[PDB]
Amino acid sequence: GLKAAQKTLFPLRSIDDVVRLFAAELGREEPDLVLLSLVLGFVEHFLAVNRVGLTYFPVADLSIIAALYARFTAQIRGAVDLSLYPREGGVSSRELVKKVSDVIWNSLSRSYFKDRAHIQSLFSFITGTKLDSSGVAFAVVGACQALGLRDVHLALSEDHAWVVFGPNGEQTAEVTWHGKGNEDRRGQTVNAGVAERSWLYLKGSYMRCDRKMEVAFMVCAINPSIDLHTDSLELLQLQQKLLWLLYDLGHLERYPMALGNLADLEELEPTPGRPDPLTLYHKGIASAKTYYRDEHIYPYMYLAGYHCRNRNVREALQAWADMATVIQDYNYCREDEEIYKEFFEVANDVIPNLLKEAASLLEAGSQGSALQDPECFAHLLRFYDGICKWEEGSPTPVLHVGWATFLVQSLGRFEGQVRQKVRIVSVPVLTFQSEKMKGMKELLVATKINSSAIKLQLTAQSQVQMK
Ligand SMILES: CNc1nc(NC2CCN(Cc3ccc4c(cc(C#N)n4C[C@H](C)N4CCN(S(C)(=O)=O)CC4)c3C)CC2)c2cc(CC(F)(F)F)sc2n1
Repeated sequence: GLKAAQKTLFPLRSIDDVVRLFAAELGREEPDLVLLSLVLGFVEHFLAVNRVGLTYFPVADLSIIAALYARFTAQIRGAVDLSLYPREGGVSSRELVKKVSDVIWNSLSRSYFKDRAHIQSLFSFITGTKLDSSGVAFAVVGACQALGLRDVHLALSEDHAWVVFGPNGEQTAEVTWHGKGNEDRRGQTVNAGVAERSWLYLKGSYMRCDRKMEVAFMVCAINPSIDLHTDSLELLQLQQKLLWLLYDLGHLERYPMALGNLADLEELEPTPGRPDPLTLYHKGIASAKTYYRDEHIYPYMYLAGYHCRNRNVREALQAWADMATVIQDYNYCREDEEIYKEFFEVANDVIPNLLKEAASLLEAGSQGSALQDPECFAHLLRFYDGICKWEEGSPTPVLHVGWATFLVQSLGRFEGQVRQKVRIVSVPVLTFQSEKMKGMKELLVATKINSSAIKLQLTAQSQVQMK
C-alpha cells in the first residue's frame, strides 16, 4: 505494498468514511481492487456475519486492513513467479492467467457450501479460504492487478464470470467453475459458448470490465443479508451510497444490472433528489440496448419485478413480453438452466398469481383491469411466443406439458370478447415469430378455450390416449 496516500483516511469509522475511501481510490490511476474488497469484506463480516459487540460501525483500523492486504500479496507473490512468464509486448500470457487461477483455486478449503452468503470477497478468501464462483474470478483479477498485469480484466455474463487479457484485451480465459456438476474448463476460451448462441455467453455481448466496472462489481457483490428475514440497514446504505458514487462518476454506464440493483435500493429507501426507480430501470434497459445489442434478459426482469410488486399487471406483462423477445434469438443450451428457471417461475407461478388477484378484483368491479385490456392479452401471447421461438433450433427443449396447464389457465383469465380484439397478423395487432404460436392462433378466441388442443400445440405432442 500500500502507498502512503492510500493510508491517510484510516481508520474508517463510518459508512461515509468507507465512501470516502472508494472516492479516493476511484480518483487514482487504477483503484486498488484488493484494498477495496478487503475493506468491504471486513465491514460485511462485522455487520452481517457476526454483529456481537456492534454499537455503530465496525471500525476498520489500518493495522488490521494492512495485515490482511499483506497476507494476500505475500501469497500471490510467493506462488506466482513472473520470471517464468515473460510479458511479451507488456501484456499477459494464457499460461500466466492459468497460473494465477490455479493459485487461487488451490488455496480454497477442500469442502464447503459454495452457495453460502458472504464468501464473495477477499476477506472471505483470506480469513476463511472460501470463495463463491464469481468470487474466484474477481480474486484472479485482483491478484493480477497486484502483480502489475494491467491487461487482465473481469468479464461478466448474466450467470458467469471469466477474464479477458492479452493483445488488445482480445483473449478470453475461464478462471472459475460454473454451476454444479459441470466440468471445469479453466484455461480455455469462451468461443464455443459464444458460437453456440447460449444465454450463458450472451452471443459475445458480455461485459468487458475496466477497473472502475470491477469496483462496481464488488459493490453489487455486497450481501446485506443477516438471515432469511433480516437485512443489515448499514450494508444496504453502504451499497446504495457506493452505487450513487459510481453512477455520478459514469461507471454504471455500461453495467445494466447495477442500475437495476440501484433502482431496487431506491424503491426500498428513496434518496431525496435522485431519479425514481422506474427511471433507473429504464436506464438499465437503455444501457443494454446501447452497449450490448439489447441481448440481456435481466434489465427487463428487474423492471418486471418492480411492476409485479406494485401489482401493475399491465406493465409487468409488457416487461416480461420484452424479456421473451430477447430470449427468442438464443439457443437453449446445457448450462443455461438459471434463465430457464426464471422463465418457468414467471410463467407457472408469478403470472398465475397476479392474474388470480386481478380476476378477484375484476369481480369486485375494478376499472381499467389488465384482464379487460386486449393489449395485455397481446403481451401474454408475446411472452409465450418468445419462449417458443427460443426453443426452435435449440439442442435441448424448453416446453413440456407441465407448462400447458398454466397457459390454458392464464388464457382463460381473459374473457373471449377481450381475446377476440387482438389481430394476429402474418409476415391491437401482434405478429408471431414462433411456429408453435402461429398454429395456436385459431384456438385463442373461443369463448371456452380448447384445453386439449392447446396442450397438443404447445408440446407438439403427437397423440391422445388410446383408450
Ligand atoms: C447487480 N449486479 C449484478 N447482478 C447480478 N445478478 C443479479 C440478477 C438479479 N437477481 C435478483 C432477481 C432474481 C429474479 C428475478 C428478479 C426480477 C424478477 C422478475 N420478474 N425475477 C424473477 C423471479 C421469478 N421473481 C419474480 C417476482 N418477484 S417479485 C415478488 O419481486 O415481484 C421476485 C422475483 C431479480 C431482480 C440478483 C442477482 C450479476 C451476475 C453476474 C454474473 C456472475 F457470474 F458474476 F455472477 S454479474 C452481476 N452483477
